[PDB]
Amino acid sequence: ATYFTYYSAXKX
Amino acid sequence: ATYFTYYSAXKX
Repeated sequence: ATYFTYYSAXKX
Repeated sequence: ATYFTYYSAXKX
């Protein structure tokens, strides 16, 4: 499984 | 600017 959070200006 | 964390089994 792959999970992530991100911020680029806003998480599977 | 882009920042993230990730897990797929271990953050720019």
